[PDB]
Amino acid sequence: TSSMSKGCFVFKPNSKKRKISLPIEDYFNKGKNEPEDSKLRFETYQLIWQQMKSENERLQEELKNLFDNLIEFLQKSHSGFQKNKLREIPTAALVLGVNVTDHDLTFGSLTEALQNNVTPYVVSLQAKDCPDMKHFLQKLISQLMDCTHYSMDSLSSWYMTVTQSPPVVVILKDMESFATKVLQDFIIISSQHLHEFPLILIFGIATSPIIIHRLLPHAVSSLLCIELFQCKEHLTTVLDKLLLTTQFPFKINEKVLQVLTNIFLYHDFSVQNFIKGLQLSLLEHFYSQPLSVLCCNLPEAKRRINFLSNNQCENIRRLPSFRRYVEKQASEKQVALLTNERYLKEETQLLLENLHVYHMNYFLVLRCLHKFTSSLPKYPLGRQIRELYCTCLEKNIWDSEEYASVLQLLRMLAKDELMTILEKCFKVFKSYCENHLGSTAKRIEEFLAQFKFEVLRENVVNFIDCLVREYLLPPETQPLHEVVYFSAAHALREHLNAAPRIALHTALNNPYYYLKNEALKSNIAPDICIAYKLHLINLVDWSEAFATVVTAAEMNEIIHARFIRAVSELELLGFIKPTKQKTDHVARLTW
Amino acid sequence: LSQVQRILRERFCRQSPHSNLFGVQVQYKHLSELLKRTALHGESNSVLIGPRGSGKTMLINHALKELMEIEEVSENVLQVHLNGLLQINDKIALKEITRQLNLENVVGDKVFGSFAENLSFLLEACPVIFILDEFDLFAHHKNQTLLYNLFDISQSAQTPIAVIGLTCRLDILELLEKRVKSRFSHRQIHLMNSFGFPQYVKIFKEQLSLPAEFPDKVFAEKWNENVQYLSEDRSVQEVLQKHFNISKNLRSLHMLLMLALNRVTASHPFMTAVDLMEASQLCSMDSKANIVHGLSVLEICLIIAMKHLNDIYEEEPFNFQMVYNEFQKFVQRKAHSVYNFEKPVVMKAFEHLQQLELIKPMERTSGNSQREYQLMKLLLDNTQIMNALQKYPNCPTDVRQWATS
Amino acid sequence: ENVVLCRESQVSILQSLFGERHHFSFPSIFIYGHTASGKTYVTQTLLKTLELPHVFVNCVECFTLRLLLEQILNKLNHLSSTEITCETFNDFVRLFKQVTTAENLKDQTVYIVLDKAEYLRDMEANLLPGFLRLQELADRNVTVLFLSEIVWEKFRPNTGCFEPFVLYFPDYSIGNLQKILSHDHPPEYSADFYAAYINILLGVFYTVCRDLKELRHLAVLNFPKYCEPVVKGEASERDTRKLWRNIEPHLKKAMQTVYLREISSSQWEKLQKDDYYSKFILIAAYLASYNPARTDKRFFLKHLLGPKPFPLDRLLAILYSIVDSRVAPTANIFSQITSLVTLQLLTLVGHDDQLDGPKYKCTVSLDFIRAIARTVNFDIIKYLYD
Amino acid sequence: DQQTLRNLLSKVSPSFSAELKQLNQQYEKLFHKWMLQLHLGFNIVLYGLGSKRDLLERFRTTMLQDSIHVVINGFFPGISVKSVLNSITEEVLDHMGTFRSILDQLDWIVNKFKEDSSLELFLLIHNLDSQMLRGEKSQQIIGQLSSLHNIYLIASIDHLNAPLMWDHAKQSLFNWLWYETTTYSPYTEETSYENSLLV
Amino acid sequence: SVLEEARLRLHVSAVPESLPCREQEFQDIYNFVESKLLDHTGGCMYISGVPGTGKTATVHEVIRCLQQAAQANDVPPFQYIEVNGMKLTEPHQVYVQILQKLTGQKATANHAAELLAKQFTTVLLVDELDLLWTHKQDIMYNLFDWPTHKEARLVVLAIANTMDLPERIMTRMCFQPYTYSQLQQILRSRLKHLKAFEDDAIQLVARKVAALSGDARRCLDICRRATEICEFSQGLVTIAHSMEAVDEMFSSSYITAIKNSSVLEQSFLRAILAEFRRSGLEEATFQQIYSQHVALCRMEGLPYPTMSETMAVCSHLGSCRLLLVEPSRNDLLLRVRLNVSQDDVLYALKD
DNA sequence: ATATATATATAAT
DNA sequence: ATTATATATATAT
Ligand SMILES: Nc1ncnc2c1ncn2[C@@H]1O[C@H](COP(=O)(O)OP(=O)(O)OP(=O)(O)O)[C@@H](O)[C@H]1O
Ligand SMILES: Nc1ncnc2c1ncn2[C@@H]1O[C@H](COP(=O)(O)OP(=O)(O)OP(=O)(O)O)[C@@H](O)[C@H]1O
Ligand SMILES: [K+]
Ligand SMILES: [Mg+2]
Ligand SMILES: [Mg+2]
Ligand SMILES: [Mg+2]
Repeated sequence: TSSMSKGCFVFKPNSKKRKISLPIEDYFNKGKNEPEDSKLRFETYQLIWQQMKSENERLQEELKNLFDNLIEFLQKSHSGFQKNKLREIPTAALVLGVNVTDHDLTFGSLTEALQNNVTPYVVSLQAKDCPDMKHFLQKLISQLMDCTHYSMDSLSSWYMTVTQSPPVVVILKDMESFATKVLQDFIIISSQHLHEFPLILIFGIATSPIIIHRLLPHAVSSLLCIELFQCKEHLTTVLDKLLLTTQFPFKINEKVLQVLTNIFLYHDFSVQNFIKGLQLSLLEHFYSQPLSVLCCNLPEAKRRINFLSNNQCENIRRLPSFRRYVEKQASEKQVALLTNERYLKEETQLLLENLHVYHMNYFLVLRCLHKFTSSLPKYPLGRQIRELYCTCLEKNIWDSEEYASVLQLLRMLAKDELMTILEKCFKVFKSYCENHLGSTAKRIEEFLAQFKFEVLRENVVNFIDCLVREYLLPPETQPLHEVVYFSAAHALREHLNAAPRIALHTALNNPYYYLKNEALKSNIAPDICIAYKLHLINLVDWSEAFATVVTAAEMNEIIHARFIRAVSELELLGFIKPTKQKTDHVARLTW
Repeated sequence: LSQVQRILRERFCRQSPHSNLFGVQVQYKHLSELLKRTALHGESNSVLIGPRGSGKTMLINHALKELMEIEEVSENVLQVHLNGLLQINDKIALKEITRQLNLENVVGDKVFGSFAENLSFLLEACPVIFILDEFDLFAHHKNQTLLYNLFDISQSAQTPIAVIGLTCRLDILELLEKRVKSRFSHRQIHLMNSFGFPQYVKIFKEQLSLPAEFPDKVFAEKWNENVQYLSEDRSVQEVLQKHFNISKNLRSLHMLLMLALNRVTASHPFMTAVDLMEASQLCSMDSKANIVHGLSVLEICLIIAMKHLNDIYEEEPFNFQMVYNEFQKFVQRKAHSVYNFEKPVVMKAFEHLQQLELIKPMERTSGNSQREYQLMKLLLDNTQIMNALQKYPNCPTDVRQWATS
Repeated sequence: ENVVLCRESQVSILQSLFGERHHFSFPSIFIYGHTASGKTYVTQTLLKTLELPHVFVNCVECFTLRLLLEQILNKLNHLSSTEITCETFNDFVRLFKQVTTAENLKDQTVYIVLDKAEYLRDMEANLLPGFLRLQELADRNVTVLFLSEIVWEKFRPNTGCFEPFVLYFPDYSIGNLQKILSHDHPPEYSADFYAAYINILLGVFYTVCRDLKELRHLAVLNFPKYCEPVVKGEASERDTRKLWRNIEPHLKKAMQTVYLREISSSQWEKLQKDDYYSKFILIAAYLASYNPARTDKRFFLKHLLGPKPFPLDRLLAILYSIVDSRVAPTANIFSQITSLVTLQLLTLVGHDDQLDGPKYKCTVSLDFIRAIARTVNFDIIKYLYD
Repeated sequence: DQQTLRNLLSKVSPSFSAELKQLNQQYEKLFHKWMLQLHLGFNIVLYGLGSKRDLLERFRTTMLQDSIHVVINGFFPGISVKSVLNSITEEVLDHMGTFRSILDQLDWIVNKFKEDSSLELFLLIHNLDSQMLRGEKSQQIIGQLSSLHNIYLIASIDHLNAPLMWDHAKQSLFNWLWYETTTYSPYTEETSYENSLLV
Repeated sequence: SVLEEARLRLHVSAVPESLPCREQEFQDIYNFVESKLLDHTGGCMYISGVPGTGKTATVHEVIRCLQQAAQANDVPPFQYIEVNGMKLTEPHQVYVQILQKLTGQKATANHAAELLAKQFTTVLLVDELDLLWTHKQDIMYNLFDWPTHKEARLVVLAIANTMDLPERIMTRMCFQPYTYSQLQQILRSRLKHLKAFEDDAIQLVARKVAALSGDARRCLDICRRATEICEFSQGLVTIAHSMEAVDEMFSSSYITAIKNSSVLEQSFLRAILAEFRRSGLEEATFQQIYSQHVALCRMEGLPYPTMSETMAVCSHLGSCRLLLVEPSRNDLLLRVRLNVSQDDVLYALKD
């Protein structure tokens, strides 16, 4: 069924009437807690994810500055061909970043910008389907058609047919991948027919712009007109409009945040993998927590509280945050909450609004603190809004001693610098409306209205310290925080990046850890675990050493055939490669 | 004159039937006796004839012309020419035989099971002569099916057939298979150029001579005499000896005469010894020395460095970084401050040399390696380097001093 | 419209070899020369001048043997007077006699000039003998020209061919370059004003360039800089040492910048008118490729001849020795090594195995490593050599 | 010793049998989490010591009982990514033809998947670290298969250096979810072909 | 005249009705097929040998004598097929040819294979077994496997040139090359009743060809050309005419091509010989040969050679295959091997 | 559409 | 540089 002298084993449900399919979310229901809770959690997951994808793509759209220069260049170089040799082909060298994954949207976004403004014919080529000159031209003519042995005279005949004015734009996504031969051929043939075929080439370059010199020699690089165009800034904006806004209900803990930021800065810049990271965390949060249906918009969340199952009411009672909250109260209030589920329902609806109004209070004070912070030189806490968010979410900032040196530095600011700072801080309050901090907006305007400098300045310093003590506080000290929060640090970390080699290295050296049956404390091991530890290699002597060990642990030849299998198992793994200096001499681990 | 230029441009360029045969008489006899025997009787024979320019297409065309003048022959003989450069497959070759025998209407849409059945129906609808020009490329087909089917139909079938074979290969009977060899009558005709230099001098007079059917006789008399006076001159004989020392082929001589005639007009009616001397200089030109004269100054400075590398580290390939490092000592120490150019320009000078193919890759791998640090070999010999520097128009003084040292 | 300057004797060789229309010329001429010595220009103007029906074909353009044959066939059918299709070389020769038997073309010498002939050999083995012997094959009074930049002995096939008569277009000398450049004047200035500009321009630029195409382009761009002191009024046309002193240092920056195409010609016209783990692994391979294995133990535990291929087990050992922390061997850090390969900063050699194929090289320059080392505050110099 | 000896030599006793009989159920808990995460655009590779084919075949019997699934064995000596493409393009589509390219065939597969959402295919790969499938082009074909929405993939890698066959662009094509599944059963079927090539 | 009937007899196409010297094999093939035709049973045969033995003519005499026996009602009648491997365009076309020969219907090759498999007194003949080979070897295998079936009633005869062929497929009757006595018998046999040759010429031709190869066609062509060269000298065909003919068809023209060469190519060959003496290898780059050749042209007194002319000399010498050279796209790296032996070159250049 | 031969690319020697 | 395998096109079934 899976084993024959062939590599294809497909099974088909033909000749039986099972054409009806199984709908999705039937596999979501792995533990039977409530049947109807799961459907609502999957709906809330889908809604929150499509909102975060839309506000990702719109923000990436806004971060228009680059396209304005390129559209102007496209029109300017074609203004020469409008007038009318040895014309150089004008080319644009867009330096896209190391984030290879991000280029698809960046090249995808540029298509409709150019298609609406300057040209109607824009096409895309990739090296994967262009090995030679027959394939590089056949893909080009087909994409040109909708927007026989075809040649460059086929291109010129098509162009005269459909125009009877505009340039044709051809963009190469990955110039690293293209072969040297086809690039050198295409430039020369196109230049001699520039009179009846106007071509402008854009190259997607990933590395620094010296890659043009290596691939293209000087005899071809003078037939072009190279003009240059041009992740840290993109990540800070997308963190603000997905997590530092109150529009999205879902949040993440500091350790979940620490995992996702560390894969970005340390391994590889990729904002799409960050998008991948929170999408798993939203999936895992509505899976592990049953009462995570409350992680939605606040009028809907209070509506969800009204209609529940009785097990859900017991599930609310057993949160550690809830248990800490009932303990601090009076004697009578505890037996009021634990017994009657209706009295529990009204208390929870208050506490989710206490949860919600806090998060309206929280970030709109963090935004004001950054306006002080980014103004200050030497940047102690951090210069970015992502860095400042991390240090206060982990613990209260003033309880750390790093914030006191910030306060000492903040006292030493001149008159002019404070006028910039309190201008911006008042602007932040106006920007986010329906804010729950009214008296503060007035007094920041009163301090602006006031303009013995040193005595009023200390009030301006003591403005910010009391404000952040009121509102900046880590959410582990708030009840029912778990309804919109997720802290499974190792669960997210290993799923994104794990280490297969240490999974190999630990298991072979320590059989006991996955068979906790006194298999090792500091002979008796499975067959791969004996031959491994012997070497860390002539095969005759290596057979003897195994024959020494395994007979001690346990006309047969049982021991020799074990040495045959548990070395051929090992050479299937990345350890053993045979050589001719001896019968065997190899050491590929050395670690 | 117009008609003299017309006749010898047809004689030397578009090589034409002319009566003269030098030193191929017994060869002409064997070929003529064979085609006479095959054309008249039911006998069939096969021939493999000589290096390039040795008159292979000359000798057969005269023989078929001579045969065709027989009144009985011309009524009842059909010819088929096939060249080994045009028809590289048997499917292309089979189509030509139906077309040239004018049987393309006869065959029509009839389907034949085998290659031989197609050829059998053609022959059965009067002897037929096959001429197979440039034969050694027919013998590099897949299974030599056209070679076997022509010999087998000759050796067995009643229909008289001649297979004359024209090649340049002396080892021609080692590329054919065993079974075609057994059906091939091993009849070798050798048009090798077995004639001496005094015989070479006589041919020089005769090919550069106007025929006797020329109308204006008085110019034809003095033109023929003027050839006779120049043919005995010592001046023409030294350059005729140089070309005879290179090759005994007459096509090289027909190259020589056309360029000497190029300088004859109404203002210069008769040829001069200077004209044949000037004709010799153009054919004897050395190609690689001419290129080095036209290189840039900086491009000369690289190759002298590349010369200097192969005398120390002998027969070992070198890259650009081998070359640029050697160039740096000459600019900073040996010569002077000028020519201490930057690294991006010297790249162009190297990249222009490889475009001209004076330098060849030891291993060709595009994309695997950089523009620099690619192992490269000089294709220019040390003898051509020193001579070309002497004839360089304004070579700088210390650059030539570096070349010797 | 078009004039050939300092090409008189070579041209006279061409119309001498051509002769009158009924005469039979050479079957094949092979013209070889440098990057600009009037190969295209002289031949094309000379064929157009005499009204000889001729076809000019670029070989690089037609990358397929097929593409090249109808391109000759269609252009000749325009000359005599819909679409003729031929696949192999045999059908080309049969149809070529069919098109040439028209009344205008029955008694004339038809020419097929071919440009960029160094690519025709790569197409097919039997194409190059086919054109050289074309007059004997077609028997239609044909001459075929070969424009190329490579000498003839490289073109020669192994099995031999008809030999073409070899011409040479001689290089332009320093005076010969001067007369061509000082012909297309700018009308507003004098004739001797433009010649002195050419005199000083070839003063700097003859050493690195004898190409006509490059120097004419360099002559156009620096001409506004040369003629601005007389426009301002500081100098005059007879103040030559004023004019040459303004362009003197300006041209020694053109050679580094405009000549190497760093700053483009469009910019140069306007300029005078305006008046973490990835960072270690690349350092690790650079220590892997460019160091001997014998001294590996000395540097870590306690450039010419190019890269040397190294095993991955050497590579990972160096990486843990320079990062002053515990590093887990995660999937990403093994994924990050082959991200550099696809970005061409690294390259694998051999390709014997992939996961058990340890071979790689660090294909990047010295300067690119020293800034990344400076970024993370690491000293690449200390480990390279003593 | 000759390879024929092992077939009669089936008398080996596991020493710690009771405790390994406990880690099949605990990793059977993780079946439904995997079966969740396949549907939503992620992929699974199992990283560990032992032979993960036992847990993989245990996954098939429990879960994929009403689906058009495929099982790929890289440890088979005569296996290719060509074979992996041919299984789908002749049997899954019920098409009966040949294709000019591996790329053209891959395009016909991806376009036919894009046309219709009714198809769901499960691409099981027992061993992706075998030297036939080690190729960056083969992994590129598998990643262009894997990026779609209506196809699912479980994999297992045995090699010590196995992530060499994914760069940043391929770690984006496969949406990998990494799982510690270290059973201690020995490689039986896949060591069989390798036992031949030494003594 | 007298000689014209010698040309008529000596022609290869004039196969005799009774073949000399192949009578035992005729009887053995005849007994094998009569032991399989009369009892209506299916068998297989394989015949091999050198190409000049006379396989097709003898088996054609066999099939003719069975046809004559069939006309005389001695055996039950049989329909006959003959196919040759070289004549066919494609290896798979055997099935469509057997199909049209046996039945009126024509089809494609795989349909013909299925119809022939379902169909199986027919007497198959398959010459040239070598070219029907495929990497499947399906055609060869089912060619052997079809007649061995009670439904088939087929006898297969096979002809090939290597005797060790039908083992690699996973009886072998053999034909021997002719010797002195059989060949001399054949040569007298065709001219039994015409007084045109002397027997000394017959024995010299027979001895020479049987010493070299052992073929019949070679003998008939050397005798037919010997009659020609005798006809030039005008009778009787003497020893001198046949001695001139035998070295007009067996002598190699490599050395006489070396004799009539020009001065510089002979100097080039002497340079090759000297460079091989200096090195001792069979491999020498074009630079190494040219570095000796300039010294030779210096010492002889020729003008100094340019390398773009010596390249033409080397290409002309390679084109006639006196040398083995690479294609000239690389220059100064052309490693040359002498295609001819050093002793022949030293024999040709000495005079 | 299947199969095979030839051309070109990639890989191993 | 050559030879072997994979692949791309062309041709025959
Ligand atoms: N012995 C000779 N007698 C008369 N003319 C000769 C002789 N040798 C050479 N020629 C002339 O030299 C030319 C030889 O070239 P020809 O076209 O006859 O065929 P070829 O070049 O020898 O054959 P291939 O083209 O196959 O190499 C002819 O023009 C012929 O007139
Ligand atoms: N005698 C001349 N008079 C005027 N201009 C000339 C002359 N010769 C060449 N040129 C100019 O030089 C330029 C380049 O010449 P050409 O096109 O012949 O280069 P090329 O040698 O064909 O280039 P390549 O070597 O790359 O094929 C032409 O644009 C032409 O205008
Ligand atoms: K998936
Ligand atoms: Mg000829
Ligand atoms: Mg040109
Ligand atoms: Mg036979």
